[PDB]
Amino acid sequence: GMEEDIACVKDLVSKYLADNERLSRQKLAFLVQTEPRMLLMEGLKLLSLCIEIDSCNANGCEHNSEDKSVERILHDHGILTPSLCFVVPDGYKLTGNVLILLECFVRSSPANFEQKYIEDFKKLEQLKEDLKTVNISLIPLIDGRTSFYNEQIPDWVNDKLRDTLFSLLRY
Repeated sequence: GMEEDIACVKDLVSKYLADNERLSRQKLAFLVQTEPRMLLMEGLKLLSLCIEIDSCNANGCEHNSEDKSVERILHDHGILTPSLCFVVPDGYKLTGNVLILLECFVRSSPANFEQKYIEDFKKLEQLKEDLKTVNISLIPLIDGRTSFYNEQIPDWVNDKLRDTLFSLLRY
């Protein structure tokens, strides 16, 4: 019933998720869930991951899979920093003293898109000023999207997945 619908949406994902090794852990995280809330959560994380991996691949950035702060990233490259505002980017790339940072987001309604853009922009611009004092040049990239569509699953499957996972909340 609920077991039947849960089995069905997993079946949907097994058929259609691209055969990409970088998705394997999170795909399995999704497939092992038996409760609707847990299933929803792991399904949204899978779609988020697909988007982040695409955005990083497009922009040549390392994907920030461990949610490292900027301070942590720089410290891992031997770079010490003053107190920075806390920022966890989706992707990064350090080349000498030039740091590229990438955020990506989804907002399907334009008013929200514009508000969130300003939100991410402000976080990133705070860093830029502060890194300048340690002669790190920040290159802030914002990849704002209007849907959850991505290269790892068909768009129609994407829609059906999200729809189903939220609905299951029926149980």
